[PDB]
Amino acid sequence: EVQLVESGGGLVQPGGSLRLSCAASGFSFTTYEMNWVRQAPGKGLEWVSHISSRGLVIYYADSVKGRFTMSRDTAKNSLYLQMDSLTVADTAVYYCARHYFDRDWGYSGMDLWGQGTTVTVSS
Amino acid sequence: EYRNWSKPQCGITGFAPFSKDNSIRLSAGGDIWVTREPYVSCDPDKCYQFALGQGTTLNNVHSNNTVRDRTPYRTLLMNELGVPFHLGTKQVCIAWSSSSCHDGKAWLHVCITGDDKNATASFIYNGRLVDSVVSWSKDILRTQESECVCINGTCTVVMTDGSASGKADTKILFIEEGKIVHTSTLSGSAQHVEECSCYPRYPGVRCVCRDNWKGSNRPIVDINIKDHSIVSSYVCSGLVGDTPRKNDSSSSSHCLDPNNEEGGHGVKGWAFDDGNDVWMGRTINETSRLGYETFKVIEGWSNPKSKLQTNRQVIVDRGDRSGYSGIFSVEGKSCINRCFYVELIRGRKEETEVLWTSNSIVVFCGTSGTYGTGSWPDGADLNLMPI
Amino acid sequence: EYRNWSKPQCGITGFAPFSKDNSIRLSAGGDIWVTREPYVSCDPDKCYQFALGQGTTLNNVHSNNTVRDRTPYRTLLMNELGVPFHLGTKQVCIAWSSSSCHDGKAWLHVCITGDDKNATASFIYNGRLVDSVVSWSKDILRTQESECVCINGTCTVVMTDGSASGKADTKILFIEEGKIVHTSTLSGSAQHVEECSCYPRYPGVRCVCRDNWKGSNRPIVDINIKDHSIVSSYVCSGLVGDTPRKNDSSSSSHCLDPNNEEGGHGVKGWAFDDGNDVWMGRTINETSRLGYETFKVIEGWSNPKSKLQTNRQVIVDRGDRSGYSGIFSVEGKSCINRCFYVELIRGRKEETEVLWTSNSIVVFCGTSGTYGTGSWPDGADLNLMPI
Amino acid sequence: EYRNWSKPQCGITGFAPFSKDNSIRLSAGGDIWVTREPYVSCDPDKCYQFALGQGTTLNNVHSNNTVRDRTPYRTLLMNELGVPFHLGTKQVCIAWSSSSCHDGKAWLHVCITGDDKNATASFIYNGRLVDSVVSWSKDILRTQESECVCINGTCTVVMTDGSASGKADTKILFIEEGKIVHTSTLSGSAQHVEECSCYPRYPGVRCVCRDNWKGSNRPIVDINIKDHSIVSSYVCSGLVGDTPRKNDSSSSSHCLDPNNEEGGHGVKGWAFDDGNDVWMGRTINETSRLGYETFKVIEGWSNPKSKLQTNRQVIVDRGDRSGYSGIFSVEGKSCINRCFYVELIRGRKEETEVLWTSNSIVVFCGTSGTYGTGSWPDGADLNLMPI
Amino acid sequence: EVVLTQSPGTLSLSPGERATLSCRASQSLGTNYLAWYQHKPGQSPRLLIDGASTRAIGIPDRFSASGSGTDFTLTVSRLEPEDFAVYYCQHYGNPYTFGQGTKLEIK
Ligand SMILES: *[C@@H]1O[C@H](CO)[C@@H](O[C@@H]2O[C@H](CO)[C@@H](O[C@@H]3O[C@H](CO[C@H]4O[C@H](CO)[C@@H](O)[C@H](O[C@H]5O[C@H](CO)[C@@H](O)[C@H](O)[C@@H]5O)[C@@H]4O)[C@@H](O)[C@H](O[C@H]4O[C@H](CO)[C@@H](O)[C@H](O)[C@@H]4O[C@H]4O[C@H](CO)[C@@H](O)[C@H](O)[C@@H]4O)[C@@H]3O)[C@H](O)[C@H]2NC(C)=O)[C@H](O)[C@H]1NC(C)=O
Ligand SMILES: *[C@@H]1O[C@H](CO)[C@@H](O[C@@H]2O[C@H](CO)[C@@H](O[C@@H]3O[C@H](CO[C@H]4O[C@H](CO)[C@@H](O)[C@H](O[C@H]5O[C@H](CO)[C@@H](O)[C@H](O)[C@@H]5O)[C@@H]4O)[C@@H](O)[C@H](O[C@H]4O[C@H](CO)[C@@H](O)[C@H](O)[C@@H]4O[C@H]4O[C@H](CO)[C@@H](O)[C@H](O)[C@@H]4O)[C@@H]3O)[C@H](O)[C@H]2NC(C)=O)[C@H](O)[C@H]1NC(C)=O
Ligand SMILES: *[C@@H]1O[C@H](CO)[C@@H](O[C@@H]2O[C@H](CO)[C@@H](O[C@@H]3O[C@H](CO[C@H]4O[C@H](CO)[C@@H](O)[C@H](O[C@H]5O[C@H](CO)[C@@H](O)[C@H](O)[C@@H]5O)[C@@H]4O)[C@@H](O)[C@H](O[C@H]4O[C@H](CO)[C@@H](O)[C@H](O)[C@@H]4O[C@H]4O[C@H](CO)[C@@H](O)[C@H](O)[C@@H]4O)[C@@H]3O)[C@H](O)[C@H]2NC(C)=O)[C@H](O)[C@H]1NC(C)=O
Ligand SMILES: *[C@@H]1O[C@H](CO)[C@@H](O[C@@H]2O[C@H](CO)[C@@H](O[C@@H]3O[C@H](CO)[C@@H](O)[C@H](O)[C@@H]3O)[C@H](O)[C@H]2NC(C)=O)[C@H](O)[C@H]1NC(C)=O
Ligand SMILES: *[C@@H]1O[C@H](CO)[C@@H](O[C@@H]2O[C@H](CO)[C@@H](O)[C@H](O)[C@H]2NC(C)=O)[C@H](O)[C@H]1NC(C)=O
Ligand SMILES: *[C@@H]1O[C@H](CO)[C@@H](O[C@@H]2O[C@H](CO)[C@@H](O)[C@H](O)[C@H]2NC(C)=O)[C@H](O)[C@H]1NC(C)=O
Ligand SMILES: *[C@@H]1O[C@H](CO)[C@@H](O[C@@H]2O[C@H](CO)[C@@H](O)[C@H](O)[C@H]2NC(C)=O)[C@H](O)[C@H]1NC(C)=O
Ligand SMILES: *[C@@H]1O[C@H](CO)[C@@H](O[C@@H]2O[C@H](CO)[C@@H](O)[C@H](O)[C@H]2NC(C)=O)[C@H](O)[C@H]1NC(C)=O
Ligand SMILES: *[C@@H]1O[C@H](CO)[C@@H](O[C@@H]2O[C@H](CO)[C@@H](O)[C@H](O)[C@H]2NC(C)=O)[C@H](O)[C@H]1NC(C)=O
Ligand SMILES: *[C@@H]1O[C@H](CO)[C@@H](O[C@@H]2O[C@H](CO)[C@@H](O)[C@H](O)[C@H]2NC(C)=O)[C@H](O)[C@H]1NC(C)=O
Ligand SMILES: *[C@@H]1O[C@H](CO)[C@@H](O)[C@H](O)[C@H]1NC(C)=O
Ligand SMILES: *[C@@H]1O[C@H](CO)[C@@H](O)[C@H](O)[C@H]1NC(C)=O
Ligand SMILES: *[C@@H]1O[C@H](CO)[C@@H](O)[C@H](O)[C@H]1NC(C)=O
Ligand SMILES: *[C@@H]1O[C@H](CO)[C@@H](O)[C@H](O)[C@H]1NC(C)=O
Ligand SMILES: *[C@@H]1O[C@H](CO)[C@@H](O)[C@H](O)[C@H]1NC(C)=O
Ligand SMILES: *[C@@H]1O[C@H](CO)[C@@H](O)[C@H](O)[C@H]1NC(C)=O
Ligand SMILES: [Ca+2]
Ligand SMILES: [Ca+2]
Ligand SMILES: [Ca+2]
Repeated sequence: EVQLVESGGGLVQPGGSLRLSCAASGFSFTTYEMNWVRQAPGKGLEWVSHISSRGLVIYYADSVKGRFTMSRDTAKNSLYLQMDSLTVADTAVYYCARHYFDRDWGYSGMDLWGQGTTVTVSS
Repeated sequence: EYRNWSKPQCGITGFAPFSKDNSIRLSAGGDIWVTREPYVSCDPDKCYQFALGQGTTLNNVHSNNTVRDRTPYRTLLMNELGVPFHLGTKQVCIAWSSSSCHDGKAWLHVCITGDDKNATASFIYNGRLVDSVVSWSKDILRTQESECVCINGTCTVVMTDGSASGKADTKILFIEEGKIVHTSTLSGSAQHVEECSCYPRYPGVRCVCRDNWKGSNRPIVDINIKDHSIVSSYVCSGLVGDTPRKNDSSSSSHCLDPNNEEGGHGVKGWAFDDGNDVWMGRTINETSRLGYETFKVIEGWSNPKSKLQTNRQVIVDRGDRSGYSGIFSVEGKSCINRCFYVELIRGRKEETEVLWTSNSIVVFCGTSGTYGTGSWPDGADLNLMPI
Repeated sequence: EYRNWSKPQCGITGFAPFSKDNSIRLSAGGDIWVTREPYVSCDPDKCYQFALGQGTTLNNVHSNNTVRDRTPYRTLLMNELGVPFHLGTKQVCIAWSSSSCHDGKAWLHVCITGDDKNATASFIYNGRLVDSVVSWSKDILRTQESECVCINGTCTVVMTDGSASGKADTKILFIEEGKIVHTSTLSGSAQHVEECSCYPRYPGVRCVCRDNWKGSNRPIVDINIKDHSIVSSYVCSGLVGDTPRKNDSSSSSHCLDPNNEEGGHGVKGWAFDDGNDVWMGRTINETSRLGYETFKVIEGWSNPKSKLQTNRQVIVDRGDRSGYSGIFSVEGKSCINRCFYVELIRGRKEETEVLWTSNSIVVFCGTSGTYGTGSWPDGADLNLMPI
Repeated sequence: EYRNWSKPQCGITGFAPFSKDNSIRLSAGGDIWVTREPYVSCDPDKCYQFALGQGTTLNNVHSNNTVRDRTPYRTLLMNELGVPFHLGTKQVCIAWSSSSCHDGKAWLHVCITGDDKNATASFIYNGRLVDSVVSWSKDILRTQESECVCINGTCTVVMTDGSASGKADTKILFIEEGKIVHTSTLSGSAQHVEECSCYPRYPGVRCVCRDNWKGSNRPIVDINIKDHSIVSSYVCSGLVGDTPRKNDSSSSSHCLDPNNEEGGHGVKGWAFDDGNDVWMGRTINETSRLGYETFKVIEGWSNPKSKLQTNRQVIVDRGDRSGYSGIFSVEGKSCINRCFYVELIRGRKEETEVLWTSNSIVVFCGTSGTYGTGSWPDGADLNLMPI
Repeated sequence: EVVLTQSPGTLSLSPGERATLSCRASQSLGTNYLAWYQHKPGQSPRLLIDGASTRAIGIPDRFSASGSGTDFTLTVSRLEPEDFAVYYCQHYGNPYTFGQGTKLEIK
């Protein structure tokens, strides 16, 4: 069975760093596009970042741009989010999701989602 | 022994029915491969059908969610034209992209498989793995999905690598007995080139491709099989053949450049030239892959601004599903005939009453005689077939 | 007409994908033989796949508890490379051990069946039962489980008889048109020799075997096809290829003797030499048959104490099941190419959600061009397949 | 081009395993013909298996109550030796009795079908219906149920017509390219002759038949392929081969006449001669068709009262089911080899847990080398198979 | 950008009538790169509609969607107790953007 498991969510004082780590089982990142998506407490799903199957970071949300770094290890099938200079607005539930780029039809849409990991900025 | 395609082109007034496989109808009872992206190619004796199978049959648990195109399990299946892809089908290489030639002596298969970043193209000739190439642009390496063309033992394969909407590196590979003897980078006015339908326009090869980035007209690649010189342009007819495309009244070509009209995606198709006129085929619906019609545009290969049609045929009806189509040439007694195949796609992402995606094929060939009307859909009823 | 393998060895920088059968995925829907211990061999035209079938299909009541290896019902199945073992497969002899040659004129099959104490090897050439031999050590008579090699019509088969952990009598049989013309007892430094992967290193045959008694390095048997003189040694590279084996940080070899490291059991595998370097393949997991990688050890055929890899490839992933692998040589236009096959085992004794055991095959061939990355597992989902 | 069988007979010390079809085991999953009365015959290249199929598969509603032998639906099925009778099997004539030759140029099929009173024998050569004969005795016309023998283009077929327990008219038909050129009435000391196993004992044909009326020894028919002169006698060995038969200690033979011991019914079997000794095969159980053993009786072809076996083999275990067995000869490089086949019957009238009757085949060939022990039953478990 | 305005901020209805959810587009966009998701609190988001007209694998038949250019709509033709959640419309072509949501509540 395919599954995505996020881990790394924790309290961070403002100005800190946390690394989130989404582990994938049942498929390879070498053929799927991977996404980080967040829901702020009280608000709606925001697309944080997107990485291609070919390894390039196509997008970073304007707020996260310059502070977050998204990467992947295709040997362990892991996705990483290095968050630096965390502000209180970045407290949220984080989600790793998966979609596809088809040669014929194109981008498909996020069909596999993780459990989620909570990142809370305190004081 | 070698094949040189030296004869003239046969007089074509239209196309006559040639073959039908009824794959989906037989899949309801019986074990039939789940395929897509088919084509046809002929050795000097008979004709063969090829497809990219998803490594499973249709009445199978593994048939669920087979809409993807790049999996480690897709292989290239080859039968004689007419024999459905039953469980005795020989699968001739690991490939999620493919192309195939016959140079008059042995079959050549170009098979692309592997990771999306680092992909491998194996060149198999006469049952040997003769050569191999890696991605140059470190992207989805892909090829014609139809037959390639050999002249005097030198076969030509068009391979694209790079972004689907942007500048991609397209190369033309000249292969001799499976060994790549030369490689020419694409040069000319065609910006995006994909999934080319090539035919031997002696003394060279002419390919009509798809523009998946900025045009609804089709690109043209003229390969000089001898000097290895490439020329690129666009199909000049005012009735463009890609889909999505604008309605007949509002369409336009440029004969050199993309038209910048509804050019976001496209479908693999074909076209060839009869003097100044162009024989072409496209889907009847301008936005979905529904139906399939072929016709002739008068002065369509030389004049943009021509929308005069004639000799129209309806191969598949307006409300019936079609897909990829392509051309292949057959050596006749005194001339070279042009045939085409249409892929009739059925299943998920457009019909949500099944969990699988598969295709059937319908094959027509040009004729100098007369012909009637008809419509040859797939015919499968998915409301009764197993999910 | 005879085959003499006189050409040099092709320049090998790596291996490119060549074939995949998808047997287990097709077995979920359709009638496919239950097999194990496969291999590949080619006549001068095309290539064939062989397997030892358990006398039943997978969606069968008789598929239950097929983990045994010696039953009166196992036969040798032969198809063209690519065609899955459907019900039309020709089973060419009664055998629970087997090997196969093509001398350029006709196929040779060595087939072992019978009681563990008595056991008979039938030598079948050109569709005739030409010869037969009985067990010499009155134990489990067994053979290469891969292709044998013929040079000038004289084919060579390595057959072992005796204890798996102890001194066993290994012989090399020289066959001419199915008739055994000579038999040489094994002599040299290799103590236990089993399941050899042989290739024509003109002017002779070189076999890389498994040591199932006291070593995790592989034995080497050099057969002089002419003088019938046998030499034995061990693969000298510091990165040993048998499984179970010790970790790369602490593994050793002797280049003459077993290393006495994790040598209790083993797996059938291959290796060959490029000058002083050794091209080899092994499982990625050091203890279970999980994954499969091939690479090149620099000065590995000449020096124990070399652990320098290069040109590593991952044919099957770390978490995907593999099994027996072997080598076969293909005569090219100007040189001799080396290919290998990997057996992907699925089912009981390692996955207890099914009652059967079967295998699929994945075939790669050496290339002088470039290649990418990938992974080609079996792909079957046993949670959904019938038990 | 013609086949004349001129070479000597190969030195035979025993028989080695050659083939197994596993028909019943595969029938549990998959579509396999319901057959019975099989045999084997070889053209100068490879060997083929024939059977009389009941016009249905085993997992079929029509498989119910297929113990009859004479229905309008039985046809003659032919595959290569080894390929199971799947749904792609070519059925070569309408027949509930059959025999088959290969004269070195084309196949000859003798096929008997029709009413029990007025029956028709069609002679088919090279894919043409060349000749036809009607019943002479207006009874169940029947033939060898195994291969016939051709020498210099003249093939010979033994056909019986009349009462099973009484005087029946047996004839030997000499056929040339499908046309019956001569017909000799049987003459000699053999009273009842049925289901003959014939082999080319150059310069003639020697057939060992069954006595279904008054003997448990087997008849012998010596046909002079040239003078068309027939001689008849009985197998002279004291160990008789028919079943039902008396126990070894209390059995007898006459060399000329039926022994009048347990001669009521019988089973089709074989025997041939090595000098004065006789190589023979029979069921292990003396009353039921259970098991199968072959051995050599010393001075058994010339001396009755001889009960001195040697070189005994157990082809099918004593507790397992067998049936019809027969001989066929294979032209070797320097001599003529003798092989036999055993039919392993499974199903109704002896195992009442299924409603069908079918068979599997096991094939052995003579060898000048050594051999071991074993047992190769059918292996089907009828408690779990569909009824 | 293409702010997607999901039109009904909260919808309350009874288990068994129809529910028309709207998604507005600031500027016209390719009508095949829009999707509809269901988020139930405590559960991960689940994709319902793809390409603005294609139901996903496993989604019941109740939900269907339509759209073109700036207008998009999804209707659960006959509601069920479970189908009460937040609904997002997403544009997964360039420029990437989500919606704010519509909450279906039992009333
Ligand atoms: C038995 O079978 C035969 C063969 O299958 C059929 O014959 C074929 O019939 C077709 C259809 O009539 C002929 O197709 C040609 O169509 C051209 C236009 O195509 C029309 O359909 C398309 C798609 O719907 C529209 O795009 C076209 O354009 C329309 O809209 C645009 C604007 O977007 C306008 O600008 C257009 O004017 C249209 O409004 C068309 O509707 C058509 O131009 C072409 O013209 C021929 O016929 C017209 C009159 O119909 C003549 O004036 C013209 O000069 C051409 O005349 C030749 O052909 C006719 C036979 O149709 C001969 O009688 C004349 O002597 C002359 O040779 C044509 O209509 C196709 O050419 C034709 N093929 C043959 C004959 O080989 C039979 O119909 C079929 N009969 C049945 C069903 O029993
Ligand atoms: C696109 O596809 C191509 C083709 O498939 C890929 O190219 C191949 O890449 C592989 C992997 O990098 C190359 O494999 C080689 O690995 C050798 C060591 O084996 C390693 O794996 C095993 C198993 O996991 C480990 O046990 C080893 O680890 C041990 O040693 C390392 C370091 O030594 C320690 O860190 C470990 O803890 C262990 O102790 C290894 O990790 C390796 O020796 C080999 O060597 C090259 O690189 C080293 C420098 O790192 C050089 O010293 C050496 O001379 C070689 O340098 C080459 O590369 C450069 C640049 O290409 C060339 O310019 C030179 O001419 C020379 O060729 C190597 O790393 C494999 O060789 C390579 N094949 C080819 C044909 O290129 C691409 O990776 C892939 N890219 C993608 C994914 O897009
Ligand atoms: C590995 O495989 C090989 C090949 O498969 C086996 O070798 C074969 O073994 C069988 C074993 O019996 C040999 O069969 C021959 O059987 C003859 C018939 O007797 C048997 O059948 C009758 C009917 O079943 C039974 O009743 C017998 O039992 C008794 O009853 C009869 C009378 O009813 C008595 O006569 C007997 O004494 C018993 O009371 C048996 O089952 C048998 O006559 C024949 O004779 C051999 O031995 C006698 C002495 O008894 C000699 O006089 C005679 O010349 C034969 O001796 C030769 O063969 C032996 C090998 O067995 C050599 O060592 C001698 O040098 C000499 O050459 C014999 O028993 C069959 O011949 C043999 N085939 C070969 C060797 O090719 C191995 O057994 C098997 N081994 C393993 C590990 O399982
Ligand atoms: C066809 O393929 C799809 C995609 O794999 C299958 O849908 C998925 O099915 C699995 C197994 O049923 C679902 O996992 C589930 O997890 C939950 C725990 O949250 C558990 O309660 C369920 O019993 C199940 O194990 C998975 O979520 C579901 N996913 C999707 C995308 O719908 C489907 O089962 C296959 N259908 C058929 C008919 O073969
Ligand atoms: C062909 O397509 C064009 C659009 O490219 C249609 O033209 C528009 O049609 C609508 C509806 O009639 C009008 O509201 C617009 O004012 C038209 N705009 C343009 C750009 O002309 C045209 O009507 C279509 N023709 C047919 C017959 O379908
Ligand atoms: C071409 O195909 C489209 C589907 O992409 C058709 O559009 C449908 O039209 C009917 C009304 O005619 C609507 O009820 C459907 O909602 C539309 N969409 C779908 C997805 O079914 C269109 O009519 C077809 N015809 C042409 C020539 O545009
Ligand atoms: C390689 O295997 C050796 C054992 O052959 C490992 O060495 C032992 O490792 C454990 C755990 O670290 C230690 O407690 C022992 O003291 C080590 N003993 C020896 C014999 O050295 C070694 O750690 C393994 N190396 C790796 C990198 O996995
Ligand atoms: C090689 O395979 C073995 C299985 O033989 C793996 O061992 C498993 O490791 C995980 C933890 O990593 C344990 O939870 C399992 O209990 C282990 N055993 C089994 C049978 O699953 C091992 O991790 C693999 N990897 C290597 C390189 O040793
Ligand atoms: C072989 O068969 C004969 C019968 O043909 C058996 O001889 C009879 O056996 C029974 C039981 O021992 C005696 O009651 C009879 O008196 C015997 N009659 C004859 C005709 O001799 C003989 O015993 C059988 N031998 C074996 C070893 O089974
Ligand atoms: C030969 O086969 C017969 C069956 O025809 C066997 O006879 C059976 O013997 C057992 C006891 O040994 C009885 O319980 C059965 O009732 C018998 N009949 C059947 C139909 O099973 C006989 O034992 C076999 N053996 C020989 C050599 O005669
Ligand atoms: C092409 O080949 C044919 C037959 O092989 C030959 O007759 C013809 O002259 C060739 N054409 C050219 C241009 O060489
Ligand atoms: C094809 O072959 C013929 C004969 O060799 C030659 O005359 C002609 O130039 C060739 N044309 C090519 C290379 O396309
Ligand atoms: C091997 O055979 C080829 C062709 O049969 C021949 O050209 C070559 O000389 C042979 N090699 C030797 C060493 O005899
Ligand atoms: C094979 O035969 C050829 C020709 O007789 C000979 O030259 C060559 O040495 C032979 N090779 C071997 C090693 O048998
Ligand atoms: C039988 O045929 C072979 C080859 O056809 C021939 O050599 C032999 O002499 C023939 N025998 C007789 C007796 O004519
Ligand atoms: C068979 O044919 C050969 C050649 O014609 C002849 O010598 C021989 O006598 C013939 N034998 C028979 C049995 O007819
Ligand atoms: Ca386009
Ligand atoms: Ca070992
Ligand atoms: Ca009798």
